[PDB]
Amino acid sequence: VIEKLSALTSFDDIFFKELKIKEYISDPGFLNKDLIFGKFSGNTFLLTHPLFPRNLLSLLRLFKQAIVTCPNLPLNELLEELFSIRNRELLLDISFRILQDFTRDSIKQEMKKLSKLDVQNFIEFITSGSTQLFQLLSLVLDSIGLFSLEGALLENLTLYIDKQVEIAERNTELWNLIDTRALPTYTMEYLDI
Amino acid sequence: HFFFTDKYKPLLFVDLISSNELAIIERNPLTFHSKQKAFIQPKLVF
Amino acid sequence: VKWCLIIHGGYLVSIPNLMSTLSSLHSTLKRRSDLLPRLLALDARLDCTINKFKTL
Amino acid sequence: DHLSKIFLTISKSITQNPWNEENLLPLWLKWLLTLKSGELNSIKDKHTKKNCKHLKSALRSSEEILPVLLGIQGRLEMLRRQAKLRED
Amino acid sequence: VAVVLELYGNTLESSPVLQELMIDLKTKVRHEIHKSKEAQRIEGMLQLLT
Amino acid sequence: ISLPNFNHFSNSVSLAWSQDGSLIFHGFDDKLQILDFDTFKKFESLENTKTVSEFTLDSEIQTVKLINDTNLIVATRTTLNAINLLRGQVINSFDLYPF
Repeated sequence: VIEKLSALTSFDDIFFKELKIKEYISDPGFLNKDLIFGKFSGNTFLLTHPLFPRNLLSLLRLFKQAIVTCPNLPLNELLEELFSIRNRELLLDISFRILQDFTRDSIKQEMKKLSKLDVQNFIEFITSGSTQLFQLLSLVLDSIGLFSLEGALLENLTLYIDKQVEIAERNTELWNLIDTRALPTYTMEYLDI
Repeated sequence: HFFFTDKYKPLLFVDLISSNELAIIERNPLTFHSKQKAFIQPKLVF
Repeated sequence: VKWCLIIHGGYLVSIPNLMSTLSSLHSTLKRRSDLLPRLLALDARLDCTINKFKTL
Repeated sequence: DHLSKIFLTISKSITQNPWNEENLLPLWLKWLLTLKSGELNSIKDKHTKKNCKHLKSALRSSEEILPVLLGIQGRLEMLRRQAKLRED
Repeated sequence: VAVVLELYGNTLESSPVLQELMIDLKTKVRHEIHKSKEAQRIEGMLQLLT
Repeated sequence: ISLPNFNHFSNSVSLAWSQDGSLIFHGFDDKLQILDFDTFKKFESLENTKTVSEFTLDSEIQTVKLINDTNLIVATRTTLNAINLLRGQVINSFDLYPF
């Protein structure tokens, strides 16, 4: 297989044939039982290797394959791809990614290093147009701290999160609402014929 | 043809008060006026 | 207990051991936060039934 | 079964727009699930229950969203108090 | 209390002296919706200083 | 205490302990972690000879057992491997998938 990968789904047969023609638990067990060299040579097959087993290279189709199924990604490029305001649901995907990958203190210090202008841009963009998203907002707030945050933007964030927590309490109440002698002394009744 | 109603199991006096109106004078012996204390033989429901 | 974190909050950032000096407040606010969804569910069931016997 | 048709429409609507700010459609859900819940539970067993578990998953997700909203609410109230301290 | 409620729905609508106790319950079950809801809010602005 | 908060959850975890009590191996799903004992952070080595604290592996780790401070046998959901600790080079591996 090494000679194949040097001269260039299923076990290793289909992937090797695909590589030679272009030149996944079972696939992982067949091509992981040298790996760094194979990855460097290869860099579809990239997608399979990402799903199975150069973080800066992963930083530099395969975009979503990396932000969903890449083993090693650094938080600086991760928040760069997150704070890119393209919004192809990348906000939710990379928020889920950072919460899956790293620690709250790490995100705190990373967004301490991160600039304030894109912080204000992301706050305005979230307030304009999700537990991961609001955990990211709480992370943004306790990373920027106590001093530098605009009053008008604070009023906007107050309005946003207040109306949202009203509607969220409403939604929880309705959700669990979905989760939920003899005859008198004298009456008048008629019979059939 | 005929019919017999089983919706009135206790009854003291049935008659015709008026041109068509009936009187079914029923009873309720235990649940209202007597209320004499009965023995507690508990039925295991589970 | 809000105003303690409001006015001396810079000193509370400046202290190195926040959870160590304030394990008890974290404990009680976490315990209340833990109770919150279950009592919210209860309150939903309560509201459903009380509107049921208001309307009938 | 007019009310069951209404329930189908409003259940699909709350699955489509989970974060809508309007109140009369949640109030209609409140009235239906308050008065005639067991009747609907005897009415239909497969399609309304599939839509019901889907909307239950969505509203449970919103229940997961809730506490951090409470947290940032406490943070913005603290920031408002600190701002009044700064002005005074 | 939820189990007793799901058991005794209509005896509750037949009896009035328990109705005044539930309206007494609704005004006191709202302080964890106020004070313990504020307990989570302070828990949010306590992590800000961390 | 080492307290992160991961939004994803998987029962594919384990931990091993070096016999002299300095480092902790942690088997996460698709991830091997190395923890210091004094500060509960990653193994920050000042020499930087690619013995990093975050190793990538193929599948869900099921066990991590060090036979000594020299050899570390890590068996995943699909593959078993045997690495060294002084040098960060792999030595042995076996397919645990067909069984």
